[PDB]
Parts: sequence; C-alpha cells; structure tokens
Amino acid sequence: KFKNSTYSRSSVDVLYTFANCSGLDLIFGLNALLRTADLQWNSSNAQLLLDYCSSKGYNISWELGNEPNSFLKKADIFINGSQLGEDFIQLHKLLRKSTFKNAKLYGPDVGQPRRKTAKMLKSFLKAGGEVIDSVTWHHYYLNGRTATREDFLNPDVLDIFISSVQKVFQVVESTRPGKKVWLGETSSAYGGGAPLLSDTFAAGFMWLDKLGLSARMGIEVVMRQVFFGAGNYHLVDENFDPLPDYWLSLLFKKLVGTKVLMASVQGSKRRKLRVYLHCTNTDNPRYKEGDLTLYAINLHNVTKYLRLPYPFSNKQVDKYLLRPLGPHGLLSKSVQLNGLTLKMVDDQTLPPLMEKPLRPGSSLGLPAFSYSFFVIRNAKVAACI
Amino acid sequence: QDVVDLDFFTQEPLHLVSPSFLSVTIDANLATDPRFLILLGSPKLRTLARGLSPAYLRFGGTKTDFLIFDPKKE
Ligand SMILES: *[C@@H]1O[C@H](CO[C@@H]2O[C@@H](C)[C@@H](O)[C@@H](O)[C@@H]2O)[C@@H](O)[C@H](O)[C@H]1NC(C)=O
Ligand SMILES: *[C@@H]1O[C@H](CO)[C@@H](O)[C@H](O)[C@H]1NC(C)=O
Ligand SMILES: *[C@@H]1O[C@H](CO)[C@@H](O)[C@H](O)[C@H]1NC(C)=O
Ligand SMILES: *[C@@H]1O[C@H](CO)[C@@H](O)[C@H](O)[C@H]1NC(C)=O
Ligand SMILES: *[C@@H]1O[C@H](CO)[C@@H](O)[C@H](O)[C@H]1NC(C)=O
Ligand SMILES: O=C(O)[C@H]1CNCC(O)(O)[C@H]1O
Ligand SMILES: [Cl-]
Ligand SMILES: [Cl-]
Ligand SMILES: [Cl-]
Repeated sequence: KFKNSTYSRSSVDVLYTFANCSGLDLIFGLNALLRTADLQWNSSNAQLLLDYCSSKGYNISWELGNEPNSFLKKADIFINGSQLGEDFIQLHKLLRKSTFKNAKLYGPDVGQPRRKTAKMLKSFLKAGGEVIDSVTWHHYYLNGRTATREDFLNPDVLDIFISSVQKVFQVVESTRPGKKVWLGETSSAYGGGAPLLSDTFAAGFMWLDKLGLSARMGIEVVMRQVFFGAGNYHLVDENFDPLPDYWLSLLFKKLVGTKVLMASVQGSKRRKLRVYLHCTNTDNPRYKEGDLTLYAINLHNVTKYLRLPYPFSNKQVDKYLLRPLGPHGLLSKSVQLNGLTLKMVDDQTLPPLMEKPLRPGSSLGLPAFSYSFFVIRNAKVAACI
Repeated sequence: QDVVDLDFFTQEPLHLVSPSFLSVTIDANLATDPRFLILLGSPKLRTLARGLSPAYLRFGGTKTDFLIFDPKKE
C-alpha cells in the first residue's frame, strides 16, 4: 500500500520553522527500511539529512523507524530487535560525529506490547538500549473503523491501558532498569481515528484518563497523535479550528504540574469516577508553590459530589469544568469551560481560561459524563514546594 | 447517595513528569500533502501550537519508513 516518496530541503525548513516559531522541540523519524545487501541499515540518506540540518543550525532530536513490528506486513522485510539495536548504535555514532554531538536519540517506536512486539522490544533494548535516551512505544485503545460511542465511555476499555503500561515496564526493568519510558505516539483509535468520535468532547475521557494513568504509572512524556492532519484524532481540524481535545490539552498544560501525587475514591468501586492529583503548574500566574491540581472524570450517568480530605476540606478551590456545547452533547466539536464556549479571540489570541471560585468547604460537583480540573489554593503541600 | 470522599497521598512526589509531558505529533504522511508549506505556515495553527509549549513535536508515522531525503528537489 505504502510507496516511497522524497521530501525536499523546503519541507525540512517548513517543519523546523513551525516547531521553532511555536516553542516546540522537533523529533524527526528517520527511514529504517533503507537496507544494505545483508540487511544492515544503510545510513547514507540519514547522513545527507544530518549534514543539511547541521548546516542550518537546526537543534533536532532523532528516532529511527516507526512500528518496526509491522515492517514484514507493510514492506515484506523482517528486521529483528537485535539488528534494529545495531542500526541505532550506527545512528548514534553518526550523531556523535555531527555538529550537535549531544543530540538525543529515541526508539524504537514499537506498537503496544503483544507477544511478538514484547520480544522485539526486549531484543532491541538488549542490543541498542545503551544509546537511546528514552524508550518509545505506541498505544491505541480501539480500531477507529469499529469503535463505538459506548467504547469511548467504558471504564473496561479505559482500564486496558494499565496492563499495556505494566507490560512495557516489565520488559524495560528486565533489560535497561531506570531507562525513561515515553509514549511516542498515542490516541483513542488507530486507522486515523473513529469517525464522528475521535474529534468530539467524548474523545476527552480517553485522552485525560490516559494522561492521568501515564503520569501515575511512571511514563515521563506522552505524544498525542496528532496535532493537525487528515486523521479524526487531530487536536486541530482542517480549518485550523481547535477541537475539544485541544482545549482539554491547553487546560492540562496550564494547570497540571510535573510532580505526580495520588488520589482515590473511598468506596469499593474505583471504576466510573477516575481521579488524579499533581502539584499545580508553578508557571500558572494565578497560583503559588504548594497548590494542588485535582482532575476527575465522571463516567456515571448522574452528578457526583466530591469531598476533599483534611487538611484541604475548607480551602478555596478553583473549578475548571468542561461540558459540550449543544445540541450534539458528547458528540459535540465545541466545548464550554464553566458555561463559557471556548473560542479563539482572533488568529493570534487564545482566550483567557476563566476559573469558577467555589464557596470554601463546598463539595466539588462533577456532572454526568464530564471532566474537570480543581485547583486547591493555599494547599501549602511541602512536597510541591 | 452521590457524595464521594477522596483520599490524597501528598507526602512526596511519586513520579516527576517532563515539563513537556503533554507533547504532540505531526504524521510523516502530511509532508506528502502539496499544501504542506501553507498548512504549517498558518499563523492561526502556530498560535494554537504555542499554547502547548513546552512540548515535543514528533514528526513520524507509518510514512517514516517510506520517505527519502532528496537535497536536489524544489
Ligand atoms: C444509569 O446507570 C445505571 C447504573 O449506574 C448506577 O445507577 C445510577 C443511577 C447512578 O447512581 C450510578 O452512580 C450507579 O453506578 C443503570 O442501571 C441505568 O440503566 C442508567 N440510568 C439511565 C438514566 O440511563
Ligand atoms: C523504497 O526504497 C527502498 C530502498 O531505498 C526499497 O528497499 C523499498 O523496496 C522501496 N519501497 C517501495 C515499496 O518501493
Ligand atoms: C546505500 O544507498 C546508497 C544510495 O542509494 C548507495 O549509493 C550505497 O551503495 C548503499 N550502501 C550499501 C552498503 O549498500
Ligand atoms: C538543543 O536543545 C536542548 C533543549 O531541547 C538543549 O538543552 C540542548 O543543549 C540544545 N543543544 C544545543 C547545542 O543547542
Ligand atoms: C537478526 O537478524 C540479523 C540480520 O539479518 C541476523 O544476522 C541475526 O542472526 C538475527 N538474529 C536472530 C536471533 O534472528
Ligand atoms: O492511525 C494510526 O493507525 C497510526 C498508527 N501508527 C502510525 C501512524 O501514526 O502513521 C498512524 O497510521
Ligand atoms: Cl500500538
Ligand atoms: Cl524480534
Ligand atoms: Cl496527516
């Protein structure tokens, strides 16, 4: 199905300019399917690109291959994990001889850990683990072709992610203990997303739960498929309009800090009410060192009222509740924050993200099929200072 | 009854995520779009991308392994 294409210096400059102008750090995936007679990686094309990027002073991070578990199906070429590790060693030597000698290298961008993908990841980390800065793997919950609305709302579907994460760490801890683990490419549903689902408010349950579980379980970076593009799972549509998952991602960015804590619900069922707890993002100008950010998903069909434990039970709390703009409910492409539709001010201006101050000591209201952030002001948590 | 008590563990950080914890991709297949320069040059799109800084932007996808650098091409 997939044919070779070429790309130009112009295309590399379009990509870098976009990243540089947007304050993003570019990671560029190199072609792993360029192979010598005896099925070693042929590095000559990568050398041409490395030399061009060095010549323009482009600070770029590297990957080599995408889903190498799939090469036999996609390209009728099998590369084992041992060989792929050797290929990474050869790329690492090229980076060390380039103008950016400390450039980062990530891999191997394997699919989620089935028997044969786990085997490839294990043989890859044995062989090439020393030269990668982080281990990358990919995750999707469902086939976008067959995914249902019910699937997007089902805690039994959300929970499958936990076993994938546990299996990747089991491989990494048996081969390269302590190596950082990244989700290199992830979203709701593969094959470009679930039509009329992956681009809606309903998509946000999987996205926010995945962020929560990833942070809680030790994943250091989660890369969302895709910021912009042909797939339904895009954060920004073809008209450059932000979808609900964009707004959810912007709020997460503004409110949720680097230090991960834990929240849990005291009842025996820990299924439809999902709660996560970090220190507040120190860069949010509204908040101060020691503040907490709670985020919660309610997959019940009724409102739940959350009570904060001592010593947080009487603190001022800032609510950031997301609900769809009607009439399409969870299948809406528009979202409201505390009842205000989120929309660009103009092409250059994001809107302000207006909190709703709750009366101190009130229970936190979480409507049916909704998600919210709650900042606990003056929490004075020592772990967060 | 629809009231739920939360329990919080706050003693110490259980993990530290990157400041770029929430990162994004661009599919390598987008570079095969004739309008690639228009799309990524969009001032509207760059404003939206700046809102998620700091973050990684990973350029990759199935097409990663079907793309060849041609330094002659225009
Ligand atoms: C709502 O979901 C019900 C099962 O969930 C439980 O009952 C409801 C009323 C909530 O209190 C929730 O917290 C419980 O977990 C279903 O049996 C019922 O079919 C659904 N009701 C409606 C209106 O769709
Ligand atoms: C792409 O080119 C590589 C070598 O440069 C080759 O191995 C592969 O068969 C080509 N793929 C297709 C489907 O043309
Ligand atoms: C690698 O590919 C380049 C360009 O296609 C070719 O000139 C070179 O001979 C190849 N190297 C090996 C070892 O096959
Ligand atoms: C490249 O950028 C990283 C931040 O992503 C920076 O820490 C590193 O030192 C940079 N390398 C150079 C030489 O600019
Ligand atoms: C992995 O593939 C390489 C390259 O073809 C081969 O030389 C090696 O024997 C293979 N290892 C295993 C265990 O299959
Ligand atoms: O939507 C999908 O199925 C993705 C799977 N991984 C590679 C890719 O990002 O290019 C997509 O094809
Ligand atoms: Cl996968
Ligand atoms: Cl293998
Ligand atoms: Cl795309």
